[PDB]
Amino acid sequence: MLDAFTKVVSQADTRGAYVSDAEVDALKAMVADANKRIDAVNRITGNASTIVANAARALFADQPQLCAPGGNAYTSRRMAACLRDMEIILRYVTYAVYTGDASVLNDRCLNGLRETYSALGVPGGSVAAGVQKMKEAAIEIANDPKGITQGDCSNLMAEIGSYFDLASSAVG
Amino acid sequence: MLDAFTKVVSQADTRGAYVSDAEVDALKAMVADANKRIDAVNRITGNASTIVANAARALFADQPQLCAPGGNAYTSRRMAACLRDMEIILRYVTYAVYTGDASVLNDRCLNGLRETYSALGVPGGSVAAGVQKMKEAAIEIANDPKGITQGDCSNLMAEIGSYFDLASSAVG
Amino acid sequence: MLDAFTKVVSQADTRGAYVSDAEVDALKAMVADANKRIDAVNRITGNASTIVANAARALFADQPQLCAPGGNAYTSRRMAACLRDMEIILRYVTYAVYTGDASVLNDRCLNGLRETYSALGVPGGSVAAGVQKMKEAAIEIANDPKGITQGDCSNLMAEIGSYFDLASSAVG
Amino acid sequence: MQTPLIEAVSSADSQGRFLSSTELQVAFGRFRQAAASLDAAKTLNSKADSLADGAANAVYQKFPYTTQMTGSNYASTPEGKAKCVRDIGYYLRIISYCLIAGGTGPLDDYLINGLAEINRTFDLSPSWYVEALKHIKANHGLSGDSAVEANSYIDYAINALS
Amino acid sequence: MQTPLIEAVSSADSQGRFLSSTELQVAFGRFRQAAASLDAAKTLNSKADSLADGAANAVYQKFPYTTQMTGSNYASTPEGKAKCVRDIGYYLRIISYCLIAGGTGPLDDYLINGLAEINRTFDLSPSWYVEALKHIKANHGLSGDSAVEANSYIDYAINALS
Amino acid sequence: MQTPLIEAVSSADSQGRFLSSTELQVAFGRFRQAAASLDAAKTLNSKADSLADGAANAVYQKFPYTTQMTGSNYASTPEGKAKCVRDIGYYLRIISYCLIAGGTGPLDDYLINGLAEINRTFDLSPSWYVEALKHIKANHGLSGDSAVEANSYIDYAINALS
Ligand SMILES: *[C@@H](C)[C@H]1/C(=C/c2[nH]c(/C=C3N=C(/C=C4\NC(=O)C(CC)=C4C)C(C)=C\3CCC(=O)O)c(CCC(=O)O)c2C)NC(=O)[C@@H]1C
Ligand SMILES: *[C@@H](C)[C@H]1/C(=C/c2[nH]c(/C=C3N=C(/C=C4\NC(=O)C(CC)=C4C)C(C)=C\3CCC(=O)O)c(CCC(=O)O)c2C)NC(=O)[C@@H]1C
Ligand SMILES: *[C@@H](C)[C@H]1/C(=C/c2[nH]c(/C=C3N=C(/C=C4\NC(=O)C(CC)=C4C)C(C)=C\3CCC(=O)O)c(CCC(=O)O)c2C)NC(=O)[C@@H]1C
Ligand SMILES: *[C@H](C)[C@H]1/C(=C/c2[nH]c(/C=C3N=C(/C=C4\NC(=O)C(CC)=C4C)C(C)=C\3CCC(=O)O)c(CCC(=O)O)c2C)NC(=O)[C@@H]1C
Ligand SMILES: *[C@H](C)[C@H]1/C(=C/c2[nH]c(/C=C3N=C(/C=C4\NC(=O)C(CC)=C4C)C(C)=C\3CCC(=O)O)c(CCC(=O)O)c2C)NC(=O)[C@@H]1C
Ligand SMILES: *[C@H](C)[C@H]1/C(=C/c2[nH]c(/C=C3N=C(/C=C4\NC(=O)C(CC)=C4C)C(C)=C\3CCC(=O)O)c(CCC(=O)O)c2C)NC(=O)[C@@H]1C
Ligand SMILES: *[C@H](C)[C@H]1/C(=C/c2[nH]c(/C=C3N=C(/C=C4\NC(=O)C(CC)=C4C)C(C)=C\3CCC(=O)O)c(CCC(=O)O)c2C)NC(=O)[C@@H]1C
Ligand SMILES: *[C@H](C)[C@H]1/C(=C/c2[nH]c(/C=C3N=C(/C=C4\NC(=O)C(CC)=C4C)C(C)=C\3CCC(=O)O)c(CCC(=O)O)c2C)NC(=O)[C@@H]1C
Ligand SMILES: *[C@H](C)[C@H]1/C(=C/c2[nH]c(/C=C3N=C(/C=C4\NC(=O)C(CC)=C4C)C(C)=C\3CCC(=O)O)c(CCC(=O)O)c2C)NC(=O)[C@@H]1C
Repeated sequence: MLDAFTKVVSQADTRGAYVSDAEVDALKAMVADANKRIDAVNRITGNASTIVANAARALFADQPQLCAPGGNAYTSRRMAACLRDMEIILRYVTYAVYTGDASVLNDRCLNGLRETYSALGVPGGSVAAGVQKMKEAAIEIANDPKGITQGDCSNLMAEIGSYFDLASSAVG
Repeated sequence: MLDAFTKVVSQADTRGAYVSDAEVDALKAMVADANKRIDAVNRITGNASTIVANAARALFADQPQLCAPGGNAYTSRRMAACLRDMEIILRYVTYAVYTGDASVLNDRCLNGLRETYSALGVPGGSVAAGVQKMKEAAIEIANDPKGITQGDCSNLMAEIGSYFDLASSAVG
Repeated sequence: MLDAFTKVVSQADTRGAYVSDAEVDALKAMVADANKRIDAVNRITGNASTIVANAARALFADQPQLCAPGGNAYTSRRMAACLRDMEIILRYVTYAVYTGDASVLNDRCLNGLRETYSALGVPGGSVAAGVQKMKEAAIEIANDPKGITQGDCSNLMAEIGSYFDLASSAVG
Repeated sequence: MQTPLIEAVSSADSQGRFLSSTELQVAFGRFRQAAASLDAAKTLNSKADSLADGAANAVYQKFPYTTQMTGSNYASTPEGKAKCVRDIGYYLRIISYCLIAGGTGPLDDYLINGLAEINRTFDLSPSWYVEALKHIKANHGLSGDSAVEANSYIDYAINALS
Repeated sequence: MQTPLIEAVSSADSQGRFLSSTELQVAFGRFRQAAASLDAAKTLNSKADSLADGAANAVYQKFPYTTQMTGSNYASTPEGKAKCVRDIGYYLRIISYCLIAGGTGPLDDYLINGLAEINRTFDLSPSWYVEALKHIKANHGLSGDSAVEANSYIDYAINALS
Repeated sequence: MQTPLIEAVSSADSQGRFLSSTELQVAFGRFRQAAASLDAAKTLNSKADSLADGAANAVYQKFPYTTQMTGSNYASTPEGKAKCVRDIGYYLRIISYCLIAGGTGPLDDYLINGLAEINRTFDLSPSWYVEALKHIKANHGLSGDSAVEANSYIDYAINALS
């Protein structure tokens, strides 16, 4: 996998170039904001079971046929498998936020997942809707202004969002 | 795998329904005939090597090029592999008769078998003819009226037949 | 795998025939020349690292973009992997020369290799050029007239050449 | 999905062999009980709505907070009560399947496997369903070996919840 | 398929290495015997039909029931005798291949592997083919090291049948 | 490619778990040093051509045969010297990447893994590059913790060559 720093390095090495002054300053800027990054990872990580539970509730309210008999989340084994996938995707998302790069999420979670779901008959469209509900629950938790030093985490929340959206696009 | 009873259950669960009175009576009827079922499994099982040997003889009389040099059952290793496949298919058939459902035979034996044979160059058409010869030998043995309490096993023999025919269609 | 003798046997067995007098005389002729065969295997084997090193030098002189940054042999790990492939192919070639049949080289080395390289992004065309450079270095070494009893190894060198060319065609 | 028949085939198949006289006798055993159990499943079907309400009422008595406390996971609403009676209908329906199949297979595959994960994630108390099962056990109105079987399946479900 | 040459390559390849001086000397050894063995294979070809009948006759003497008892697996018919002489022709032809290849490989791959299964399933007695091989051994009419080799292959086949 | 951040994710992922407070503190540690190391990488870029020539000159002093002996692997030609200074530019550039990444990952993946194989096959002496690195170490012109880091990466490369 790559993190934000080795991502920049690998693109440079491919051109045989040193990292430019501009790219270095871009990474410094990311270093300056890194407490905020680590808060988001901490907050999402520590509220993982709540984000999964609430997203699942909202998905099934929106899509009740998923868990009526004959639905693909009906029966405890399939419901549990569904919740487990939601947790797994949330975990890879927290890894992308921490490293500041999507590659861990792409390489170890999303690549091949669409194909896995179609071979199984899992409705990818509904998985995508579940991921979006986790996005909303997760960003509300990560960007909560209580119990934290006050400041602007706008770009960071957009970044978090883009990792959830990548997961939605990989299966939807 | 499914047996005759869980096959009915799974179709019901998919609709969120109890097994109907009619489906229950259909299974009771199958329970009433179950000694006959178990005789067929016993008789085919206990005459397995005879059914395989005789079917192989009849297949090669009909198709002598299979075992002339350059044929796909020529050489002892290939002949043995061929006899072994015949035995394996007969064994899965006895399992379908015992459970009263094809799923064990489909899931563990027939699925992917056509593809296995084409990758190998085994002539699927001739495997199908071998299975049909086992069907004939097996039904003669299962429906022999000697040494058994007298009665009607017509529907059961048709069922046995349909499992052999499923094996023939999966590779032919 | 087959060697030159079992290759002839397997073609005969397929027809249900004894090896002909002509085919037997062809193998006798190969037996009469076998010291030369074994010299070639010995000489290529004992100069393996020199043949690889020199072929690699000549390939990169001809194709310098392979090892400039962003090239597929740039970085020590990829350069080492490239040299290793060259060695591996040379080793299977020596096995084909020793047995007098391509099957070992086809079965254990070349089959599936084109597909492996495309999935990786390795430029098969350039691998083929590397193999050709090994061919030239190897035949110069195998056919060196110094330190050896004098005679004609023309057909043997053409045979060695055809194994290198098979490797080039399998990936190029 | 485990029934006496499938257990025997799975043993025979894992050892690469044909079925034994013993596995044949397993089938006789299964077939000797089957008809009284099939009958039991039919009577459970005709009393399902009745049993499910009765059971859900018994849960609302024992745990009065479930009718009053607001929030998703409680029966304080028309929708909450309807979710609750639905879940009870599932335990009852899946239990009737065990009578049909001659074993716990339907219970394991449809309800028990993952149950803890479901109850934890959706904040449903296992004790609720234990009470509902207790009510079902005391009102199915079955007799003979049908009752003893039905009750084994109910006990097996209570035990998974505890 | 095992010959001295293929055994050496398979050892070298399983250890990820180039062939050794020793494996080269294996090849010299194989090549030193080859021409007399190739000659032996040619003489077996020119006498094959003769040997096969002679052998099959020797089997019908030793085991007279094979000519008289009716049934698929016996030489009581034109077709039964023709099957029998065919099988003997296979042992002879496959033995000639061992002389060509310098080892038992053709015998293992074409005849010995699965032999017991074939003989059991088709009710053919191994002792029959043992007699036929004994006749071949006493009439091939080979001399020198060719004979010692041919006879090792014949003995190896008799041993697989016993 | 190993950095403090990737090491933490790889530990967490191999154990199937979310990141710990400790792995968060790893990140703080990495981020506390980062800006001075990023600065170090910028100064190495502005002095790269200068350092690379200086280093290559220092190699030609210490090992005079490299300038005079003819053959592919030596700097006796315009092309040989240009190959040499190129290689030195790679060590320098890849070292600057380690300052960017906060660890040896770029050094391991781009240079060290396979290095022995490269040097052996192309008849390049490791001692040459050891001298070049020694020159770089004595002229980068860095101070503070930037120097201590840069020097750790240079030492790590010398150690791989020894
Ligand atoms: C946007 C995400 C929200 C927000 C973030 C924010 N955080 C800080 C300051 C800090 N954050 C931390 C983080 C942690 N400390 C810990 O002990 C742990 C567990 C290991 C974590 C994750 C730390 C140490 C600081 C500095 C000390 C402090 O608490 O102040 C800021 C201030 C600026 C900065 O980058 O330092 C901001 C803005 N702020 C909001 O209002 C958003 C809702
Ligand atoms: C159609 C398949 C043939 C046939 C079947 C048939 N069988 C019975 C009765 C029984 N079959 C058994 C079976 C076994 N007993 C054993 O000990 C074993 C080994 C474990 C087996 C497989 C048994 C116990 C009975 C009852 C006792 C008896 O032997 O009579 C019937 C009678 C009706 C019934 O279902 O019970 C029939 C019709 N009958 C034929 O004529 C067909 C050729
Ligand atoms: C063409 C390849 C070159 C060539 C070959 C050639 N070789 C020989 C003779 C022999 N070669 C060997 C080989 C080895 N002896 C060993 O100890 C080892 C290591 C195990 C090997 C590989 C041997 C024993 C002989 C015979 C003894 C001898 O050294 O003379 C000949 C002569 C004819 C023959 O086939 O025997 C030839 C022609 N000759 C050339 O000029 C080519 C460049
Ligand atoms: C829940 C929102 C949705 C849903 C999910 C569901 N998933 C499965 C089964 C599998 N899901 C995966 C996915 C992963 N495995 C991994 O290791 C990783 C990380 C690399 C992922 C992302 C896999 C491999 C399976 C199959 C194997 C297994 O079950 O462990 C099911 C079960 C399908 C079945 O028919 O059994 C379900 C139900 N279901 C929904 O309806 C939601 C939209
Ligand atoms: C005999 C009627 C026909 C015939 C058969 C034949 N089959 C093979 C080789 C294989 N057959 C199988 C099939 C199975 N393996 C299984 O485990 C199961 C149960 C799930 C089945 C149904 C497989 C996997 C092989 C290959 C691996 C192996 O040999 O064990 C051969 C050998 C082919 C070869 O070229 O070596 C033959 C000859 N041949 C005929 O001509 C008849 C029509
Ligand atoms: C050198 C002339 C060219 C070149 C080669 C190169 N190859 C690889 C990677 C692999 N090559 C193989 C091939 C084999 N593996 C085997 O076991 C065998 C014998 C059966 C062969 C022929 C495989 C499997 C790999 C991948 C796994 C591995 O690395 O061990 C690379 C690395 C590619 C990468 O992106 O990492 C390279 C660079 N490169 C060139 O440019 C030359 C034309
Ligand atoms: C009645 C005893 C109590 C009660 C029930 C209640 N349950 C839910 C929600 C769910 N129940 C399940 C259970 C199953 N799903 C299955 O597939 C199976 C096996 C066939 C079982 C047993 C599941 C998955 C859900 C959630 C998904 C869904 O909505 O269907 C609720 C709603 C929970 C929520 O958070 O919205 C309620 C209210 N409530 C009580 O207070 C009673 C004591
Ligand atoms: C002669 C010594 C005795 C004899 C022979 C006889 N054999 C058969 C049938 C078969 N023999 C084989 C043997 C082989 N198949 C091979 O591929 C190889 C290796 C190349 C061997 C050695 C096989 C497979 C058969 C059956 C298939 C076929 O028909 O070819 C028969 C007919 C058996 C039958 O049941 O129909 C006979 C009569 N019979 C004697 O009595 C002699 C003493
Ligand atoms: C300078 C200190 C000395 C010197 C150098 C010299 N080097 C080469 C050739 C190669 N060097 C490498 C090294 C790398 N490749 C990489 O990808 C990396 C990591 C990014 C490194 C460090 C390689 C692969 C080659 C060969 C391929 C190529 O041509 O690029 C030469 C030419 C060698 C030849 O045999 O032609 C020379 C002359 N020479 C000296 O004498 C100096 C003391």
